[PDB]
Amino acid sequence: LKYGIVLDAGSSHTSMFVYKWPADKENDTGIVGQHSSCDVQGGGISSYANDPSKAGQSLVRCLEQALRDVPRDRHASTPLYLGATAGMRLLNLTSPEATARVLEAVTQTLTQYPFDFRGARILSGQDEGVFGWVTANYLLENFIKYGWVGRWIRPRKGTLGAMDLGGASTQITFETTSPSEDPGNEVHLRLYGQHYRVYTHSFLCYGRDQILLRLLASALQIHRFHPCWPKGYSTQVLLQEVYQSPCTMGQAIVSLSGTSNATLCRDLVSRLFNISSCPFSQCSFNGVFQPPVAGNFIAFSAFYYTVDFLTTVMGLPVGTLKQLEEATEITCNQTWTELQARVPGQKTRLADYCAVAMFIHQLLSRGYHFDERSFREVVFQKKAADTAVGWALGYMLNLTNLIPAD
Ligand SMILES: Cc1cccc(Nc2cc(S(=O)(=O)O)c(N)c3c2C(=O)c2ccccc2C3=O)c1
Ligand SMILES: Cc1cccc(Nc2cc(S(=O)(=O)O)c(N)c3c2C(=O)c2ccccc2C3=O)c1
Repeated sequence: LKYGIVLDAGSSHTSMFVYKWPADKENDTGIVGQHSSCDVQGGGISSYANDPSKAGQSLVRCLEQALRDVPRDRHASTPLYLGATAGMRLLNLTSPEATARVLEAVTQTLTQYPFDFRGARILSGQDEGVFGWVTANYLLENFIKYGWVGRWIRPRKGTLGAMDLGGASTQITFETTSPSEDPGNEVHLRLYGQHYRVYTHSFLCYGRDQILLRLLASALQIHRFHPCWPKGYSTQVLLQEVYQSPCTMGQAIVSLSGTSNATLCRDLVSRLFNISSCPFSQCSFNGVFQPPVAGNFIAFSAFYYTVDFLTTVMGLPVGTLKQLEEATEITCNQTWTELQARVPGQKTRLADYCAVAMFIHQLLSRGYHFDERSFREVVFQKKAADTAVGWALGYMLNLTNLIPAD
């Protein structure tokens, strides 16, 4: 066996994945798998914008684990990559000098481990979307030519669309037969001798944590209470946090209480999605071109954990867009004490499930224009073939050249 390590440096958390695969048949689809993982304590690497040495340091404990997870005599030969995403893209736009110091610091730390360190890079929004789509379809074996002599399956095996909700952006990516009307959104992949025409778009500032900060700025402007927070919940909002984000530009402490108002929560949320103009033949939102969604989809990262809160803790079905919608209202309408009565556990972000759940439902119906028919093909899943679904694997597979173009 051979191994490979990806550090996924997301906006509010760094994650380490160690993959494993047989040396003797490494170019087969679905072959590479997750061997182990590690979660870094504390915030994402961009959080150390003002103390960049701490960013390299935050990675030590997990690096120590990778030394135990990867057998000694293969350290030398095992590639190590760090890919950073929207938090670092944001930090790049507000402070490119701090961004480069952060990446130098992490580079510092990584290059002294005995792995074949190949670089710390910021993924574009296209890469992020595209690599999650690769990951899903690789692990679920959709690049296989199905059938046998001469009863081949016709047409080609359909692929899975991917929706990825991270902390500072969200991505949608799917195979499409519609003409491209924007080349920024056009993707062409060559995988195992096949051509895949793919749409992808990353919405910056539309990740779960940035959505919550924008909701908090608008709740403060319009209401001076938070309709998405539960009645009997209140906190000290630090205006520094709210208004320092590049995502709220265009909006020190204030007490703020929840009111469990689903309709007004839905009003705040729906304001995130500008649908008033479209210079293309069709749009998702904010004037962005998007062809009609089609095929099966997998929705992962924070889509999964929020839906699992609804189905598990709230005990509600989310099989249809409408059950999804009713699940969000019922959650938003709970008081703080009603939430606690369901014995949900020590969830530090319990007050925000309603907002995130409402954001997801708006994003899918008002933003991406799923309806009942097309949402029937969405599954909420975080793992496939015991591997975390995200952009990490497809990234490593592309840098390591494990997928043949032919
Ligand atoms: C790396 C890893 C592996 C297994 C579980 C987790 N926990 C999580 C990992 C992610 S991740 O950023 O998509 O990885 C994530 N987005 C979440 C979690 C969570 O555990 C989680 C728990 C409760 C509410 C929301 C989340 C959540 O959004 C993280
Ligand atoms: C609702 C909401 C809003 C903003 C961020 C989160 N993220 C989280 C919320 C919880 S919670 O304590 O169960 O509330 C939580 N346990 C986690 C997360 C996470 O985001 C997370 C990310 C990566 C690894 C682990 C976690 C995680 O354990 C959840």
